[PDB]
Amino acid sequence: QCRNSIQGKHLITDELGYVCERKDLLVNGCCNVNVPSTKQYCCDGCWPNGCCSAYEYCVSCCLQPHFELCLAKCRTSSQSVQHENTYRDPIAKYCYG
Amino acid sequence: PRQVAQTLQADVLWQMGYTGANVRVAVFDTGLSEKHPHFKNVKERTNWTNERTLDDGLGHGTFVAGVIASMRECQGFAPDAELHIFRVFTNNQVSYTSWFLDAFNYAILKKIDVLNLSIGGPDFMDHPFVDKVWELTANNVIMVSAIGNDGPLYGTLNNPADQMDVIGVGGIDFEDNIARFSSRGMTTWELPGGYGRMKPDIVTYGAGVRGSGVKGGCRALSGTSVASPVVAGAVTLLVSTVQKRELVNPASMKQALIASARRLPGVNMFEQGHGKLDLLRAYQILNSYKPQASLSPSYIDLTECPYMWPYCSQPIYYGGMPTVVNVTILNGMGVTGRIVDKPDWQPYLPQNGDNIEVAFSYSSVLWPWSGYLAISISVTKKAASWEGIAQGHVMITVASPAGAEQTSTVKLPIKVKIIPTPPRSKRVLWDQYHNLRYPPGYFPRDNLRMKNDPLDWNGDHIHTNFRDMYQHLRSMGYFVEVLGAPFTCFDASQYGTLLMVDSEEEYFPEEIAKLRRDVDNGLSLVIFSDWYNTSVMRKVKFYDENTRQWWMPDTGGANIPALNELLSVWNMGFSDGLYEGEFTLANHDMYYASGCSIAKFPEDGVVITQTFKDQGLEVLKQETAVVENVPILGLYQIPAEGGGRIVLYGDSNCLDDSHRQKDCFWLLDALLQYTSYGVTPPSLSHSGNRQRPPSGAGSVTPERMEGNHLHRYSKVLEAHLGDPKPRPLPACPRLSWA
Ligand SMILES: *[C@@H]1O[C@H](CO)[C@@H](O[C@@H]2O[C@H](CO)[C@@H](O[C@@H]3O[C@H](CO)[C@@H](O)[C@H](O)[C@@H]3O)[C@H](O)[C@H]2NC(C)=O)[C@H](O)[C@H]1NC(C)=O
Ligand SMILES: [Ca+2]
Repeated sequence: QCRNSIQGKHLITDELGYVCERKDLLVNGCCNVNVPSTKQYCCDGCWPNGCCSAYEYCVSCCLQPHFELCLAKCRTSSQSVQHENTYRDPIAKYCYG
Repeated sequence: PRQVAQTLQADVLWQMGYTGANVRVAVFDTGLSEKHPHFKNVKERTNWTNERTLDDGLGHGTFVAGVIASMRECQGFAPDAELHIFRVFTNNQVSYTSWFLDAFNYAILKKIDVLNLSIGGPDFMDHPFVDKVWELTANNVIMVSAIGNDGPLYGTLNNPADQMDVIGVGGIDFEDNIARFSSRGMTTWELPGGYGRMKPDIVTYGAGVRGSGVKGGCRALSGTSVASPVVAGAVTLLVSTVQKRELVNPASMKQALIASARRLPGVNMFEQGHGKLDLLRAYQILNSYKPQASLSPSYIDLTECPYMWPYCSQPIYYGGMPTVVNVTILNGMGVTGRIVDKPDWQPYLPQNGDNIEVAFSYSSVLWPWSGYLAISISVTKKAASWEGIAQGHVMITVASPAGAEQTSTVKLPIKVKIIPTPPRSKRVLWDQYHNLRYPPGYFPRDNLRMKNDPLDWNGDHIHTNFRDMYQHLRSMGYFVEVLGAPFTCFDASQYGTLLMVDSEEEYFPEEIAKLRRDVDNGLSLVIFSDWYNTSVMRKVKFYDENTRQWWMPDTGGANIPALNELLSVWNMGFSDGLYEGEFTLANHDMYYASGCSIAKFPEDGVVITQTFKDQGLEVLKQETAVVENVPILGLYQIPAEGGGRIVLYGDSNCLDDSHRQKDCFWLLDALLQYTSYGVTPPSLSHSGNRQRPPSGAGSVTPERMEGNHLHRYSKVLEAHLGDPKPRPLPACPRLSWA
């Protein structure tokens, strides 16, 4: 069984690191490795400052060689906003560093 | 004395050994006392405010926790519930969204099953907060939230109770009547282009409910902040009752509450939802429940009501704007779903069900645990003269992961009423496109005296804060359709009048040209303006604590410079002076809340003017001054043959419902009569308050305040920040009927 990022609207990241669309999610919670679209530890969309446009890619980059830690640190938090109601980087609102 | 838990037959479930055991409940409130004797299973209290105390100085968090899980002297639904206390408000009910983000992260970390949020907010564009709430529900958190205590005004829903993934809880009294404070109306995220969803989800007891006191005993409180904990405790007890816990997800729980709810007679679905919480029937439904998809509303009956107001307040004809029903899809098979195919609209030939064409828009992925299905229903060309009930059913196959897809095929009955198209006059196009409002930007109150509510935030839709006005129009025969697109995107030959009220938006040059052509062709304009003044705007700047920022108005009460840009093609204009006071018109009382005047009007206008108070001087230098002959209203028929009409009025509060003092529904009826039939209204053309229409000569024209930021929230102007210019005219929306 795999601990998958339950949140994902489109993507899913398992404790291993695979990022897979929602159509390629297995029964045991693991991602479909066989499909080419499932690349693990994919930092796609992650800017050099440590912010990513997707929460699941934020988790996968954060899992680069901790799953709950990466899940929590990639959620938009207090430090992710300015004036309490606007992101300091909307296009990269999910940051792992 | 009353026992809320006992009244809902929570005892009948306590006899079964189900008492909220092994169910985690989080309370997002002002905190709890360390050793309150009314609770046996308070696991942790956390403070997310800047005040160094977990305790409850106001007594609100204590009351909420008691209603949910009290055991002594006034029992809660789930005495064995695991209480989690989140002190995210201060003693004054002040909470920062960043504190909410941290607290919600904590809640997801602790894997709470039920989360009560008794105090929400009007700011649904607080994107970090809404993203956090979606993240929360997606993680299997049944979020019960109060819809707000801003009723009985429509458009007063509070975030996050207005989200598809959150159980919105309204308030009834112990007599099963919707509480006056309880928020109502559709969601307003989807304006102007779209239509709002159905809220609240359910309504429970929220007036006089006894709950734990700060130190002990019990006390009675009121508010949807009271109804919400009742539903949260009932949901906690229900979760404890169910045998297979995997079947318990936000969607399945919401569906059990939706199906088991007892419909309140005489209450529309946007006040009550599906009905009042029924705990025993909910237990039975959860007992028999199997993973499935369902629809809120589960049927589309534009006839059966008052439950289906506003959908029964008018029938649908040919040439009408598509009737959009935003149906919330509750998918209990998985957090992510998928509509398998273009939903199959199967009409009923035997009973004339082919007179309706149903277009479908919907989520590409149904998430989190739910989604939307906007059904756009339109009559056909043949039925343009066919009265009757068109009946069909829309078959939606929602599929969810497992290997085989979890196919749930759901019937959505669609029983709509159809009539032949009304004449031009009966059809009124309410301008929603050019409305700008809070949450996004600071658009000040249309009445400067109302210090309590310094924002225009109730949607300004005919079903939200103009609900009384829309109901009045419906009772007057007018069919009120909504323009959610620029002027270029509506057949002006359909409507006799276009009603633009408290318009804060700019105008495309193409929009202005198209509107001028429409007016020459026969389209009419009723522009209920509102106050504008650079100096008053500067003095009315306020400190927003939610953002800890000094907000200046992005425009005044109405975007008078933009309205003047639109009106210059007809030589008309608006002033910048603030005026206010009681007055009368044709033996009817009135109240000029906070409006401007008509700086420029052509000579042939049937104008009316009266004396008011120079509220601008009051705002600036706190002095007093009565102004003689301030033009507030103006009528003008375009000289071009077959031309339109233009009515200018300076304040929008006499139609709004927010904090009404007087009523001008009579005057709006008269003005719609003028703009749709030509017959002059004697109330203004034979009035003794007529005068020479102004000229605007020598009077400095109002200008956009230097450094304004309206372009940041404008669908028309680009966020250029330097000499902002209108965007290119957008393409008109289109639908592929299925
Ligand atoms: C029914 O209610 C739902 C929930 O409020 C409405 O959903 C919203 O619909 C708009 C469509 O304009 C979505 O816009 C988004 O735009 C971005 C732009 O890049 C696009 O990438 C997204 O895929 C999406 O299309 C918006 O996200 C969506 N919100 C949610 C929470 O799903 C819906 O419009 C209503 N139905 C109507 C008005 O017919
Ligand atoms: Ca407005």
